[PDB]
Amino acid sequence: MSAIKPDMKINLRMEGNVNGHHFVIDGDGTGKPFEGKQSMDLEVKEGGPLPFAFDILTTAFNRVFAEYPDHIQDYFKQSFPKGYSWERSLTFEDGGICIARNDITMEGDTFYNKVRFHGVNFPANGPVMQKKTLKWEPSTEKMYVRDGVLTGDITMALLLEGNAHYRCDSRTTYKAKEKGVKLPGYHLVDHCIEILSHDKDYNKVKLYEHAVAHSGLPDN
Amino acid sequence: MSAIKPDMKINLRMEGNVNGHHFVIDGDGTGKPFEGKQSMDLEVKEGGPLPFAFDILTTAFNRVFAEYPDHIQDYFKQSFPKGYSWERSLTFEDGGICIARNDITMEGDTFYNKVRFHGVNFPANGPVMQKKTLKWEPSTEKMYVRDGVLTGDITMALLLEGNAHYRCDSRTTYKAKEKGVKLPGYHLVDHCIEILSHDKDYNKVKLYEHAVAHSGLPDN
Amino acid sequence: HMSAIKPDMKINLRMEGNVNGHHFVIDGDGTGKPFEGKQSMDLEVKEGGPLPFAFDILTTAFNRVFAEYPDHIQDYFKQSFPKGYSWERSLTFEDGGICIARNDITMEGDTFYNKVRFHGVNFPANGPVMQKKTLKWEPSTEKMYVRDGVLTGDITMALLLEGNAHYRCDSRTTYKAKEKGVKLPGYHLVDHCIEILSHDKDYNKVKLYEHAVAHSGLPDN
Amino acid sequence: MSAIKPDMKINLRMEGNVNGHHFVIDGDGTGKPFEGKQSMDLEVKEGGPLPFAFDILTTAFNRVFAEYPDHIQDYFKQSFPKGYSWERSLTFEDGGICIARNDITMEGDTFYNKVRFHGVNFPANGPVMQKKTLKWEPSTEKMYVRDGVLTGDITMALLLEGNAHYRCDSRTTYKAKEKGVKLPGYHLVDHCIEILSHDKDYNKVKLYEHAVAHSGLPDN
Ligand SMILES: O=S([O-])[O-]
Ligand SMILES: O=S([O-])[O-]
Ligand SMILES: O=S([O-])[O-]
Ligand SMILES: O=S([O-])[O-]
Repeated sequence: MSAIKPDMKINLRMEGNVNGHHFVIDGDGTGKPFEGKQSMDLEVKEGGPLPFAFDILTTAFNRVFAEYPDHIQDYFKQSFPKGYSWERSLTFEDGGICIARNDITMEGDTFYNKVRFHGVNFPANGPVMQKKTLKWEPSTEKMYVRDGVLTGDITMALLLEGNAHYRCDSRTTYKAKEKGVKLPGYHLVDHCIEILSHDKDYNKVKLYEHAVAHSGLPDN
Repeated sequence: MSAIKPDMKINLRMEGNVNGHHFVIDGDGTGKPFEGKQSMDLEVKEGGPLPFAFDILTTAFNRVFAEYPDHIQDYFKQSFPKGYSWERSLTFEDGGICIARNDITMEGDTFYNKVRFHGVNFPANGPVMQKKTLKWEPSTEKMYVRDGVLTGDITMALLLEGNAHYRCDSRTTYKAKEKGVKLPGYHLVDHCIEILSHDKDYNKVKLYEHAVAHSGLPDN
Repeated sequence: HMSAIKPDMKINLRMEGNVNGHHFVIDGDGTGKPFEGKQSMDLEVKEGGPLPFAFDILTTAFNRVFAEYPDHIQDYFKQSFPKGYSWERSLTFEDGGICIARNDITMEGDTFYNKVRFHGVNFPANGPVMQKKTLKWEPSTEKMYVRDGVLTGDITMALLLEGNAHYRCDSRTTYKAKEKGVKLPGYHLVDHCIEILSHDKDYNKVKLYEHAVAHSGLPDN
Repeated sequence: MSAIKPDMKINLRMEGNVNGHHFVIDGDGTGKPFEGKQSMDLEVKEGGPLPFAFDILTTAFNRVFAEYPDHIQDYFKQSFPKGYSWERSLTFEDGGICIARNDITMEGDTFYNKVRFHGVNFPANGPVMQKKTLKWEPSTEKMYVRDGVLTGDITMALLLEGNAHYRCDSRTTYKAKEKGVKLPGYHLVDHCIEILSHDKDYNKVKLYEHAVAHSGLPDN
């Protein structure tokens, strides 16, 4: 009491537009906030089949699901029950640019996610519009405070078919709903994200993430 | 050929969300497509007073309004009567990122503009959230083709209080609705945009743009 | 004060640099008309020739004194003389190539002297620079403004490539007068066009030309 | 008969120019390649006292010093005895940009390093020219292949006095001298780097780095 339980449910609704293509996607899942693990079943409700790589959406589908050790302030679990919100930009190396936001709330044992995602300027023959991506490689998010706001920057990479990589820089700004939530010091958060399964058109996808916060070398 | 008249009316509808603040803005104006001039009266219908600098929105409020000389293919006038659409990213120097789009159609003597605008990651004490902007400086858009699509990049700058400047890079991708509209060669488009007047909170704004296409030195 | 800049000036230039780990030295001798914003220069690779990279990436490094300034815009560059000024520049190419360059500019009599350095890193082996697939810079427009108390010019640039694709490069130059008391200009634009008029097969010898004109943008330009 | 020995020496010379200020700096160190730990004593031979934050130079003062696990190809240890070279760009958030190069060779138990470092466009009032930096935060370098070349991208941050942070993006390209050195798959390398001690003007500096390669979650 102690808002967050060892096992939580996850309800998510994303709406968005990439390349002028509108879509709506519902998510239903479960996770273990204290182990930093979560899974979700996603369903394209409108806009299917998506004309673009589903992978660009997957980080938009909650840093509550991250294992924080005792020596690092856990801004995210501290933000409940009132919750918090985040904004993000994704800057892909070929000019594709996405913005996204999620307003995260909690009712009982369930997190609710209102997610918006917009992508512009993706080249027609790029790996995104040609759906040539395989997965995100595991990443490390750098967490720091800027102008009063917890900020996470990430150098990300999509593995492509033919074993090339496709670079994307992510900046996320995280804001507790409640006044006064103490900001953490600089720290790192390892991520790995995986589409465990999906149908042909990616109208149905099962997503998994694992995340662990740490202080970097040599204290990790 | 185009059915674009020397004098046209402009109907505009924008919806958007900056920093989590949703808004709706209507525009009604008139322009001279062949003189590359237009003006518009904008009214904030929802979300007023805006908590952010109105200037960030104004380039989203149609390159049909640009004087094109004979020796340069005019992709925009050649796109009608069927019309065209664009997507844009605005990358501000302090991490603020916006995306925008506009679907442009024509019915008789009126252009219709369905515009969307999203902005994320603006710092609380930056010139945008603190409304320290004065105007966009006159600019020059660099037009070229990339992956089969007409693309415009601009080095933009907002004049700020005290005559400092706040930099923003714009990339716009332009796509004619009808197939096989001939793409132009590399060229430049000069722009100047100005808020001619506005009320205290910028719920009401009169906007003007002048744009002229040219080939650069030594010609221009 | 009187600039001591004549309508017809000589240009002496010395570049040294390193791109992709390849060292080079290039000399330049040219002439120009500061008030007309036009200049031409004959360049000769003295060391490291033949260059294994596109000569074009070097050409903007080969002096905003050579820009026609109208009377209503403060001319920081001509006012920097006789003492002179220096600039530093970053070039950020869309495929990861990054160059930095500097020029220290002085004047003796009818001649500008230029000590130029140029370093480029992270150009991919099969990109248009290492493969020498560039044709020219397209005409550009430099945005001039005071940033952190220093006149700065930002530019969206584009190299035409063979196959008529374009290759994007963003430029930022910082310009600093050597002498105190040089008035800073308000925001303005400088149109450029730069052209290799001729070259020998390996670009060991190159004739370069530039035309530049400052203006206030629309609606009065 | 291995080229890499458990305890090795490091001889280094850097020459460079930041904001027009020329400098020469010699380094003499020792390290343990297999444990990814090294220390070096640096001495400014020319250009002291440096007018800029010594911290911008420290990553330029060899990925052979990284603990590589068996399941990740170790490109750097495989590059000896002949050696390898790297080029780097450092893009700071306020427009300061640096490039650096190191040509690394080996004789007996000693690595030799020919290092060059050039920085431009640092603002006079910024934390580099004001010497307001305290340290690099621990980081994670993302290693991947692009156009045949091992490439490392890093989201870096300098902690500043007052506990603000100053962001810098690093790209390094690494090239074995010898033909036929096998490229590794995608992986991460954790770093931490620390000035253990220095005299008042940073004419003398003792530097330490620890680095460890890993596969990220869930392995790590
Ligand atoms: O937790 S990872 O295997 O997507
Ligand atoms: O089109 S300009 O005169 O604001
Ligand atoms: O005057 S320009 O075509 O070098
Ligand atoms: O080199 S590490 O101990 O910050």
